[PDB]
Amino acid sequence: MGNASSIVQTINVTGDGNVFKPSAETSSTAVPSLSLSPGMLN
Amino acid sequence: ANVWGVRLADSLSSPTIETRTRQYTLHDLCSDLDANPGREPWKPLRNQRTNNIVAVQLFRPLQGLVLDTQLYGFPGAFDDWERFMREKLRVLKYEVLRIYPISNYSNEHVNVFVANALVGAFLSNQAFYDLLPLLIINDTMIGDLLGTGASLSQFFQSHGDVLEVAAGRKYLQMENYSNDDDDPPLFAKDLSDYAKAFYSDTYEVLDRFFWTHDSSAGVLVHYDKPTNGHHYLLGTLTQMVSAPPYIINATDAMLLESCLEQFSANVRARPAQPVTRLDQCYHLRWGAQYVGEDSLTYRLGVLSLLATNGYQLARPIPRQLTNRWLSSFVSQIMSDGVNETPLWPQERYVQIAYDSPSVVDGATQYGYVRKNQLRLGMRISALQSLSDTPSPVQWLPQYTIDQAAMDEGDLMVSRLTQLPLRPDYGNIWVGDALSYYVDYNRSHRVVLSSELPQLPDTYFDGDEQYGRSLFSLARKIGDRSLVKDTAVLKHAYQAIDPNTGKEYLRSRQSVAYFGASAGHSGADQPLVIEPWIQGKISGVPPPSSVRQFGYDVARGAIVDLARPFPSGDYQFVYSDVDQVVDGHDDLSISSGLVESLLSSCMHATAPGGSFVVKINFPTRPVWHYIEQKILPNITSYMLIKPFVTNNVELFFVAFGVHQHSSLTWTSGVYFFLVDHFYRYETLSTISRQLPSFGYVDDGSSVTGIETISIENPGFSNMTQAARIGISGLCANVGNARKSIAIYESHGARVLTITSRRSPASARRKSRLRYLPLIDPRSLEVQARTILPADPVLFENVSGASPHVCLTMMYNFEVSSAVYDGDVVLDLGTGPEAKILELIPATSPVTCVDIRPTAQPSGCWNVRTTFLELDYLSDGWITGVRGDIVTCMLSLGAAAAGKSMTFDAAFQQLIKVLSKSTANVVLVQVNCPTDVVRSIKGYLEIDSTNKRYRFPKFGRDEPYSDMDALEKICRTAWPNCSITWVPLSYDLRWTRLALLESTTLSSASIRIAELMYKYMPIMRIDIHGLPMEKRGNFIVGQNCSLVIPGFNAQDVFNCYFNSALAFSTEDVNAAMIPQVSAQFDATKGEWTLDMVFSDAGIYTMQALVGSNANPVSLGSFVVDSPDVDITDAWPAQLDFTIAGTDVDITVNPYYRLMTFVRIDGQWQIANPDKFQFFSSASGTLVMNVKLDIADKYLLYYIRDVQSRDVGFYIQHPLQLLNTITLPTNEDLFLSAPDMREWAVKESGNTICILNSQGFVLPQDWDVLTDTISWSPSIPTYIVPPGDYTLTPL
Repeated sequence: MGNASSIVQTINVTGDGNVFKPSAETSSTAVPSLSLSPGMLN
Repeated sequence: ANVWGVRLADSLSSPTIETRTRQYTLHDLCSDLDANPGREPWKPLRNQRTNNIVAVQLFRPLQGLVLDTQLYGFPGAFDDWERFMREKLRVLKYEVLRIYPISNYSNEHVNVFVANALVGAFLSNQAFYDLLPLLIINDTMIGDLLGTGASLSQFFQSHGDVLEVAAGRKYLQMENYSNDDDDPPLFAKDLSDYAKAFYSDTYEVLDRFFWTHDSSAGVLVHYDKPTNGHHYLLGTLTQMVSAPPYIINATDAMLLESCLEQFSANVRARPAQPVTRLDQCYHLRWGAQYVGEDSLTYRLGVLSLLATNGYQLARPIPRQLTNRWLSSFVSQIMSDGVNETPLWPQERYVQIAYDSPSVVDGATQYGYVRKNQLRLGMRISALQSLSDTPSPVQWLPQYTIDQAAMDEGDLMVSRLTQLPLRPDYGNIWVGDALSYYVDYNRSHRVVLSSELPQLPDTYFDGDEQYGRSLFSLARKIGDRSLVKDTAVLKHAYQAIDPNTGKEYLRSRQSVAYFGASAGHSGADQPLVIEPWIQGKISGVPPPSSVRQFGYDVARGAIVDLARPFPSGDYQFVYSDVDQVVDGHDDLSISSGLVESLLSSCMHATAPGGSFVVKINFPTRPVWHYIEQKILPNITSYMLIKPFVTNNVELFFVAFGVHQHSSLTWTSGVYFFLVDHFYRYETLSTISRQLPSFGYVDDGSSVTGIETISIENPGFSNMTQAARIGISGLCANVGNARKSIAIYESHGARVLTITSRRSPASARRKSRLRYLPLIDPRSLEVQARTILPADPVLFENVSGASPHVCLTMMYNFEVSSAVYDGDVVLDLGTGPEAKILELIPATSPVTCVDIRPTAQPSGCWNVRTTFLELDYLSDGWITGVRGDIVTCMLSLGAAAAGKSMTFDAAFQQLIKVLSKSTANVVLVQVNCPTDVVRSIKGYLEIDSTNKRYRFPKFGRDEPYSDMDALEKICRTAWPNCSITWVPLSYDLRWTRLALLESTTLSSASIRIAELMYKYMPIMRIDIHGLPMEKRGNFIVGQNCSLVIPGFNAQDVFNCYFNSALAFSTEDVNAAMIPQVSAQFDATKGEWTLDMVFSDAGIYTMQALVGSNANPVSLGSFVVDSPDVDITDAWPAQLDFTIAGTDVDITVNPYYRLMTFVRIDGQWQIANPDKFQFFSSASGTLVMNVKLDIADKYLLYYIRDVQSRDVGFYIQHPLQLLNTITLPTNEDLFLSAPDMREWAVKESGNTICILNSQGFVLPQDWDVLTDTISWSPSIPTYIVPPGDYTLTPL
């Protein structure tokens, strides 16, 4: 990402205490596909 | 955000640093009692309107007055009060100094309670000798008084270990105070007992005490830094009744004052400026069992907590509060809505959000708690103050991707609108008037009295009268009779006799004015008479006498002028009798009246005289009567029409009466009359569609005003209703100027938005399918006041600039060219996409531009595409769909930006358009369609380097010639038809100006015409009919047309400004000097040979077989002859009455006259000074009488042939300003101007011309007729010598 600064903030992208630990049980999807068949929807 | 109707800003501010405190010493108390000027314990408060002192604020001491006001015996006015207070406090100082000498008590801490009680007891006249021993503290301020006992119960009461003291006033009223709207609020602090204070040293003891004490009225407490230590404040039942229609008790008044103080401190905050206290708000601790959710106390607590956390008001807080402001604020507080903020008051303590900028929890030690999970998303920044704009401001809206249904938008517009209302109208036409005239000439052909046009048969309809009256009521001009008479007279006095060589009308001749009217302006006569007698009109020498006649005269004789009456002969007759009165609303009777008036004016005039008659309704019977019974009895005639309003009136001038001749109507008169009627028809059609002069707008008329008004706006979280309403207003008036205003009215804050609608807005509206919503950021930023303004239909008050008129001509042509349902390719469209209002609502459009667009994309109904790419680049024209291509006002700037010649730019554009599928091309082109001349101040032409320069914009562009562009197009499309769109002389484009609430002027229109003369619209039809030009298309020369592809039965006809110039059905019946047509069968071609007379643009049409629809050919341009003029002067001059003769060379086509510039105006030189005539060889000779004054005046020669004057020839006579005066001759002298001049002989001054005490020298002689441009200035004859005039 990048570096920045603010007088008051909630999270620190460049700071300490963040976790980056990919796992199999976690994975990552958003919404690859949906079922919109003409037969199903009427 | 928004809270119950109070708008809040979107940024947070707070003070940062506190200021330290100093204790109170005996020296300080003595200085306070001294009350030296500038250091007094009080401060006056003034009424904001009258500026009179109405109240005073009491600092320390004088914070202990708690008795009835009649007990102190105060005076009434400010100054008496000051004197009384000073005198009493001085004696108090001496009494307190007798006990504690300043020598050994100067730095000792004094009890504040005892000081206030002592001052109060001294002023109220009671015993205070029990107070002085307690003045200086010994252990603690409260400890000393908790133990005294009941002896001092009149001032202090101790309930064990808690000290109750009655709160004193902080404001005092004078006698002027009257609960006015502009008096400052006092928040019930000026009453006997509004509250009681309970002081202790710890909060736990106070809570324990208040457990077994009443707390229903509410208990307030400061946590940050209380005045005299820890204390609770308990409110009584007294009330504030100065802010109507509201009654506020003590608790809410104190809360409100503290809240407003905190908000004001928040706004004007800097990081390095200390403040007395970081939190000025009160907190309600005990008593909150009895607060209703809809009560004022609950909302006041909400506002107090919001102000603590750093919020700011959107409205401006005045420096000194007034009653109307406070009433408006309280009215806003109680309105409908919810508390959108995540902050809700709670009894136990005060909440500080995590993102709050306040640092109060670190300053104090008990009372404020910070919440980590409570967050506000806001930038931290303080407001920037601004003053209020006195008039509404423009506002450019910007659209998001949101959408809504059109019907809901119309519904919300109906709800928010403020119609109906009666606005102001304004003027639709302003400025000076012009004149159009025609005269008799023998070079034209003969026209009978039946080929002349007649007035329309519907001239007298009701709506025609409505249109005429609407045009006349909305045009600003002076006395119209004066203007018309001045124009007619100035035209009449400069007609030249054919065989003698002088003017028909001369100075010192009898004049008779028929139809003179007193009028209701107080002059009791025609205006133009008075200057005419004094010779204030240049080019109109005064007459011998003027006699008036008419029904409505005041200084003449009442007589009916249509029948014989006793009156002598007059050498000039001016008639202005109207044919309405005697004529009994029948047209034929009015024509008979015109005939009888002509006979009367003919009889009254002496042989060799002249007359002027006015015709209201020009009909064909009148033309026939004039032709048969007048024209064979005069020498010359002319027709004039000075355009002041919308009419068909006309002036007919006859010179040389009672003399035989062979005069006939000519073709020039035919052209004049054709245009004279066409202009009226177009202007009537335009002006019949305007609203009534002084109408009430309901939203029903196509042209009108629109307005909306919203109370207590909620821009931060706008509900869909308001956004939809504003978007509906934007959709109704799109692409028109918009104005907004924010102001207070009746205890509210109101936003008003105003604009004007038009047919163009309706057309753009019809193209939408959905309603695009706006981005409300620009409005929610605003935190000021803008005062409103009265609505006016025609806001402009000066007239459109000629550039705007040229743009309107181009837009009208684009609108006319596009039929219905035709794909349009627009090149170089701006961000605002004007083209969407010009093309119909069913024609898809493709706009191409290099700059990004601003218009929304998904709301439209038919195809509407915007592309971001330069149109002169290759690789894109294969893939666009279009038939008609429009490129206006883009090619010159684009060609100048890339630094290329216009020929290369046109070649590139035609190259890219060759591969398209277009059928018609409409390109605005830089190319002259006449001789090259410069329009001073608006356009300059550089011919050596072909270069148009625009000085109004400081811009530069190149240009080319017709030949090159025609050759390029003929190479690209071998059988195209090129036409040069004629827009000059046409008034139809005005429909795009008057119907848009825009004010026009005539001079700007003329400038626009002259600019369009050099920037025409070239229209190319790809599949057209070729034809070829052979001769030199110049006025008077031989020019030929070769037209292929036609049979031996076909017919041609040409058109010159909506009038049939000539045809081929009847060759000899043409209006052109010479036309002939031949047909060749082997080549199958028509050959046309012509000789023209007038320059301009001519169009051609062909009739094939028996068809009723005529096929249109192209058009051509006929040019004026050369404009090169020169003068030649003889070696030996002449200074006598005969004068000197100079030989001037110019084309015979032009009529010459001499002018002069005085104070930036043009004035005609006298006809007694300059005379033009001809020699044997036809060479033009000019006779001039040399004058000494000519050494200080520059005379110009200008052509006066056409409607414009001086556009083609403007020649300064340099050798007249550089003549050498002989020292041994008698010379003419005259004052060059109206200033005083000093005439000097050999440096020995003689006299001062124009001076009041000017006496003529004995040896000087006067001249019977002057030779000065001003007829009032006389001419003298001076003896031999050398003279010099200095302009004193």
